[PDB]
Amino acid sequence: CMDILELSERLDLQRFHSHTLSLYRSVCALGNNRVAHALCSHVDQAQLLHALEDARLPGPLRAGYYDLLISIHLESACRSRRSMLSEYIVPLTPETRAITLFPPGRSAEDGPRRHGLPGVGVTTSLRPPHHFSPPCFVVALPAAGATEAPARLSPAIPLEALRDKALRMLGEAVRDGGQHARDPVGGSVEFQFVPVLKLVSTLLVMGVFSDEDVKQILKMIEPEVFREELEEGLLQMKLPESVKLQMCHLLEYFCDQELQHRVESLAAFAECYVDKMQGNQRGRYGLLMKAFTMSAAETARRTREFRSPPQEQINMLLHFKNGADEEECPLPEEIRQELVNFHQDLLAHCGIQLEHKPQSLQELVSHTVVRWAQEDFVQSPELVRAMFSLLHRQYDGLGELLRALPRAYTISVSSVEDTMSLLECLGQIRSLLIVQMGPQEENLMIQSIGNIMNNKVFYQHPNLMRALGMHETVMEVMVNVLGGGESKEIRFPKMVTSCCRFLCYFCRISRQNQRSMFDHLSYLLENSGIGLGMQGSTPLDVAAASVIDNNELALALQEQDLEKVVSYLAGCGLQSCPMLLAKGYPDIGWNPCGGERYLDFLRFAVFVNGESVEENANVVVRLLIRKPECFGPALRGEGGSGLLAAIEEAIRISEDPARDGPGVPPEENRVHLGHAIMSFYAALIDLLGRCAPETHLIQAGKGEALRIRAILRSLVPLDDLVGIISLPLQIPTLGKDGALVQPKMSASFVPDHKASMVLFLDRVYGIENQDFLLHVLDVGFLPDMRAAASLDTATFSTTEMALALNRYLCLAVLPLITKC
Amino acid sequence: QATHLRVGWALSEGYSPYPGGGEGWGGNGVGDDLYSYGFDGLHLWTGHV
Amino acid sequence: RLVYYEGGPVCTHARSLWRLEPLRISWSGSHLRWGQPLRIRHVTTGRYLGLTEDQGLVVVDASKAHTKATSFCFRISKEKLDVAPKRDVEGMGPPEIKYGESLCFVQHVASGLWLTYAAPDPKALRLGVLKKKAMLHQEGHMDDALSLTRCQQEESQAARMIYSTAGLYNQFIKGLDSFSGKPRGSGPPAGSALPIEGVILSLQDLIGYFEPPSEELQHEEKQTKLRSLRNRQSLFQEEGMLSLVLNCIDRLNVYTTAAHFAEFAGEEAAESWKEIVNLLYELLASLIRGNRTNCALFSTNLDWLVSKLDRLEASSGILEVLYCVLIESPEVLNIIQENHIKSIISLLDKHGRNHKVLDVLCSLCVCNGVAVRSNQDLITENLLPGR
Amino acid sequence: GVQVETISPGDGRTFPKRGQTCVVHYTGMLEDGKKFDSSRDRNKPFKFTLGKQEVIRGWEEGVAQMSVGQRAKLIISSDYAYGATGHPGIIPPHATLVFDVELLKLE
Amino acid sequence: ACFRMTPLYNLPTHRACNMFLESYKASWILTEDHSFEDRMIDDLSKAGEQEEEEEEVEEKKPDPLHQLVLHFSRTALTEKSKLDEDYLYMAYADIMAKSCHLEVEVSFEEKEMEKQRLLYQQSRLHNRGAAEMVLQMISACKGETGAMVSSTLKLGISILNGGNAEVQQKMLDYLKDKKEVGFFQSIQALMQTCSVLDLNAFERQNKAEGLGMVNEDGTVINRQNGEKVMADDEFTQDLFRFLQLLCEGHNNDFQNYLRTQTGNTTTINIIICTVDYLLRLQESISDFYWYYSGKDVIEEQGKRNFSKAMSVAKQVFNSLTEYIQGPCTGNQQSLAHSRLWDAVVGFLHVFAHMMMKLAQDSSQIELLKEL
Repeated sequence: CMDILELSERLDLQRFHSHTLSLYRSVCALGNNRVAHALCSHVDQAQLLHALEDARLPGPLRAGYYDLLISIHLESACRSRRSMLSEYIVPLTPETRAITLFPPGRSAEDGPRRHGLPGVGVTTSLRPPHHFSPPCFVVALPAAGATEAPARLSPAIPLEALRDKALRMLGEAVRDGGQHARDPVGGSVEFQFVPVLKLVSTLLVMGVFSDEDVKQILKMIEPEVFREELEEGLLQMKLPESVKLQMCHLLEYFCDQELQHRVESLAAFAECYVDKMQGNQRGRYGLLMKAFTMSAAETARRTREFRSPPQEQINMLLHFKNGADEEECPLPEEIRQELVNFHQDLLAHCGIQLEHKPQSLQELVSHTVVRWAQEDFVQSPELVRAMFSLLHRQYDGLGELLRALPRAYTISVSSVEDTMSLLECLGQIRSLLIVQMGPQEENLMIQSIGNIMNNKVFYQHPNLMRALGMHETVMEVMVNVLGGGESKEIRFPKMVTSCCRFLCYFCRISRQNQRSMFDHLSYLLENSGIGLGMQGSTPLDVAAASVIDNNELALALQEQDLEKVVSYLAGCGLQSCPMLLAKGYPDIGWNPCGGERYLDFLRFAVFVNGESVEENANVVVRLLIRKPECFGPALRGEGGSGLLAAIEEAIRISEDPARDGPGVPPEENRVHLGHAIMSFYAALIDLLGRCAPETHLIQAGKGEALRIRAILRSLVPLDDLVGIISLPLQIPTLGKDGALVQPKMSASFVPDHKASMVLFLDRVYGIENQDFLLHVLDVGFLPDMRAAASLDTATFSTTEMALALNRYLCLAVLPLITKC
Repeated sequence: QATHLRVGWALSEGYSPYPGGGEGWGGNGVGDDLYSYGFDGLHLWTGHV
Repeated sequence: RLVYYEGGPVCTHARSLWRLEPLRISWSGSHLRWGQPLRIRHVTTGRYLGLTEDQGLVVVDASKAHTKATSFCFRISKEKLDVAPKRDVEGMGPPEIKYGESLCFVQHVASGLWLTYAAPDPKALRLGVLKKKAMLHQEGHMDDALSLTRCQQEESQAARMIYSTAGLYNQFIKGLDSFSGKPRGSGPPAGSALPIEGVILSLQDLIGYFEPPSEELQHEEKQTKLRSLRNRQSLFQEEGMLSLVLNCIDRLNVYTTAAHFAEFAGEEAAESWKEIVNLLYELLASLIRGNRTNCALFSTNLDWLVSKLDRLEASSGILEVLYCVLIESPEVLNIIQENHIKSIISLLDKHGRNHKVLDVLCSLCVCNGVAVRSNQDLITENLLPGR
Repeated sequence: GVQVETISPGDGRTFPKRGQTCVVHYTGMLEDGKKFDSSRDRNKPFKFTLGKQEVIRGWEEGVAQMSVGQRAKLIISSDYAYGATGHPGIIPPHATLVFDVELLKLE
Repeated sequence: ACFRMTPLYNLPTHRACNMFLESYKASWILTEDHSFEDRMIDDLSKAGEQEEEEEEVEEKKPDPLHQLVLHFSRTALTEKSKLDEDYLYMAYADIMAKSCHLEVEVSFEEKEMEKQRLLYQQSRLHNRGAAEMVLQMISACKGETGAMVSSTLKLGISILNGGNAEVQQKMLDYLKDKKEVGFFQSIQALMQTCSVLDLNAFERQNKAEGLGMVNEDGTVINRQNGEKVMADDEFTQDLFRFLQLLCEGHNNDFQNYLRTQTGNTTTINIIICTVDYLLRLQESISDFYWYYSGKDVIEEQGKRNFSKAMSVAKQVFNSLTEYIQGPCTGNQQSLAHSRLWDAVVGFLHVFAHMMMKLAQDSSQIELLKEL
């Protein structure tokens, strides 16, 4: 062994050891808390703190050890806090109510020339706590298996000691820089300052520093601008560009703190003002009720406000910025004046209201940035961008608040715990965006998504969820894994299933959520090419949920998205499924399962709220006829066997083994091809029937509607529909010693296949002739009704086939007979 | 680190435990080379064993 | 040996570069005229477009490219204007054909057939085969005119360099295969002479060609040079020079040391074995450096690279190639395995303390802000606990 | 396993009992002599409760054998330690552990 | 619905707080007008203490505004597959564009002084390389429509307003020196992406508007969305205004360069691209006229779509006029041989029939005036 300080002259070992520290940082980088715990053995906190204190250490090793400390102990918490710092969830607590824009001061309580010290005071925005675990290497190794144990937390280091040490080091560095010594710590001013400033910035972002510590930091930055009622500060000390970048980071943190203070003060004023407004409106309603209000028109005009939606009431009540009479805006002068005074105070705080000394954070930042740019031609693009972003924020702080407000949200005290849990889960999900997905990350993501869905706040505050943007984060994870080896079958199928389920449920929660997920429809359709490997929810399911039963979104649907879906359908109808071929299924030439999935999406696209969307139906029909392979081999004109013949052939295939299955399973022998063909054809007929024009349009004699109906009639003959409806259905029967012989619904003709045909027959062909009604009733409906009635015994009543027959009747057949 | 205390004999030429790093993990005293022979209360030290 | 109409990135690749060669040697650079007989040459392959009695339109070799087979002409229209004669004129001559604007029909002067696209074959649409075979037909189609687009000087030079380098390296590979399995013992090399000097000079020239731009250059100039370098690397690897370099490396690696190579090739050839191997590795590194598409090619054959890391003739070059691949391609990182990580740690163990191996491990850990937890765990477990 | 050698004597009367918290300073080294853990480096005593299986069998039994105020060397075999799996990144698989353990007090 | 009565005072405090924040942002904070662009540009332009630095070097170090423009030029010049959206660049481009204000009968002196003031304001920018930055960003966008290219075009228009000859010469010199096809390729792509009147989108929007809301406004989306028809009319007008301002003042060098770029390996006929877009717009307008011919009166939505389409057409006509005026004989010949005549014929047909139809009714007097 030698003294590590010998590496100042032993350059080769110095380079190797610096790169070794870099390797430690890399192995524990981006949230590998277990590896950080492992490294805590190789480089203990005693070594790390001694390295922080050491002044004779070479510059590269000093920087490496500072960065190693940050990586091992602080990097993950810093990343999580930084990610959550952009959103402002402020609870309505007494601490929140106490917040004000300007500190209560002797010169003026509100709107003085004196801002409060940035980053000092009370902040109520919800940020999840920091979680650490002791670095102990004698504890029992968990008996749990792989991925069962919770993800390891970052190793713990004494934070109070660390913050005190960082402050002392920064003060010593400032003093030495003032002294202008010929031997700077680390061999250079950059090596002396950049590590200490990096540590201080990390601790500030983590929020460990107290109010006194922040005051000391601010005084180091500027003894004059930040003072309480030596001259050289950091911002005026002739620093290199890296140190200037670190100072820019510190100034960015303090500007962000000022913005957070503005947002919190706005939220508190909003609480007080809205309480006053609600009390006033209740009193006004009481006066209106107590008044006889003989004037019917006058009372109606008064009650229009109360009958208007609450958001409209708020807008009308606040619409007095330029003045308004009582009639236009029924708000009292005192209540108006309170808002006017708060607006004046907010403008003053933002600096909108308009000496060589800065005397404020904003003047300080602007003057410092301009002075740096004037003094030197900055050669660092990162430094240039940082200072100019700071300058832009400071010149337009009102725009900064305007852009920040969308992420602001107010919650009641009761919801604080659930919101904190949701923030924990969202932070885990966000952290999982910077790591290649594996089994453990998959398990963590699934657990986080499940916890978020179970969380109550996910229901009550969908606007908060959209502001947090967790839907985009979940989609980012899903699309990362989907693109990863896109041609190859996607790994981690269950995580994609969970993400698709979460997104579908998010769409179901609220209409605005549906719009937000619809905005990303084309991309979901892009990734929908590969599917059915999950056997659960899919990006195509997410796309369908993004538009289901939403007439506005269906109208907004794009023709190019429709063509993309139709092209996927054509491909499925032209080529067999590689997955089935690999499994060993017979090659039938086309892909009924994918065809059915895309047909279901097209059905959801065209049919909304029990009525057909004419535009989408026409577009879909035109695209399908343009690509005839979508209809399947049976309906293909040149050699098509016909719909009835195709259904009969599918029945024969289902009956015959080795033609519907591999015949060399997680669910019902995977897919039975006999059932799959019938399902595809039933879905196609259902989609066409839905695309069928409406009766009112037909009566109006719209040329487009008549043309579309004629096209559909040409595509689907009526005799084929009648015959398919007439096809017999296998029914349960007692056999052997009372043992029940039931058809396998997943592998045989089922009543839903007939229900699709009935829907098409009713919507397109319709029943208008008594002779035809009696014919169809005698041939196809009455036998099924009688079978359902005969299956009403105790033994057969609850059978799946009997229940399917009941659903088929009540949904398709009986309503048709009622109409006719 | 535990306090170091060893008593013994050493040879005039060869026993030069310069301060700082050295053989093993540093802190060289009596018995950390083959020129000294020390007793720490529980072990007999010589050759750094 | 067949010609197609294709519309992918081939419009930017060098495989679609043709050179117009008028039959006249003197004043061959004169302005091209309608009806002038000329030969169209494929730059990268050095083969001339022509007509054969057995396969119709094909690209024939220079030896077989006689005037009757390979003579073509550009014509304004498909009318029977061929009766009109024309005499060559000394000088640049009248400017007739214009880049881009002019639309011209290619006609075989001897047969008189027109260059057109063959009728699409069935099931090609479902295969997705965009390329459509081109063939000479008596009548042709209405949309047969071809637009002429000039290629940049760098592209033309790259195509010619690819042609020459492919010829040279194919000759080198053939020479090596000549004596691959024949032990010399004591006597003549027992094979065809190797183009050692030509290969060395070509490798040096190509390394200079692919030298990355200097850092000291201004940002705009550096960006332009980087664009040119990426384009040239893409051209070469599309034409397959990277695979050719890999084949040469395999043939040379078949021999463990210079004496082992001499046992089969002779002392004079063996004297340049280590130099050629090092130059080949340097050229591979230059080709792949900074090019994600080129680096991702090593995902399929990563073991090919890792297994060679212990070789002592070009250890630094192999490490440099691995470093470039890992820095650029995240797919390689995703496919890394414990055996590869242990091999890199064995490089640390056997070749001493080199910070470049540590850099390689750091690159393995994280790429483009995304961490490979499996790689981090494997590196930690296989390197740290030993101390 | 676990072997105990008394580096310094203790009171010799008070011994840990099940369900009683033990406070210790420990320095952990591999059988080769490489140090991998030490509570003195963190400057915070390690506290663990006997009978809760919070530490490995070697600690359980060895510390149960020690008396209050005693410093001892504990040699723990792989079976009585992390064993075949080991502690990835810290303890190599199948490693014997040597600990210098001082039992400060019982709470 | 009256019995429901949906009072605000009954709503929980937190929901009312959130709605109040939204309304206050929309009506009070957003409506507030703050003018800081000119002050910021002046402060950044000013360079201080230069006498104290005592720099005798011929090339004085760039002032902060110059450094900002150089940084954005560096970002544009950096090679990438796509131009990543940059809020800082968009904000600073907006600030620079607003710096050039372009602000009773004004006298000859007053007009000349206003022109000189605008020239000085545009000099503050194009002396720092703003024209080169604009060209570089337009090249970098690679034909992808978005806020980045919109801000770049707005800044270009701001610096080129009034036919700035110095800016025009700087842009020409930069383009001819670089000899890069990316700029005109991106311009052609942007024109191809520029949209026209869409009757299917109009019908879909009409059906959506016909669909109404029964729940609360604070609960429903309220069917408030960007117009589906002629959504990017502002961007189209900006593009064609930039191209017009290039040739403004009868700059024969642009009037020839836009038609043919000699130095470049490949050329793009921007004149013919403009003619093609005009033909597309004329066909769309003719279709929309045919849609409304049967109806007796055009409703307000139809009038609005007419106004947007005819504003875009007016801008395109002005662009063509500036292309050919001076006169530029090459551009004149190119347009004469282009498909401009078909567009003019279609426009004449639409003009006559719209004239008659809109004259039949008085409510359409403004639309008739614009036509």
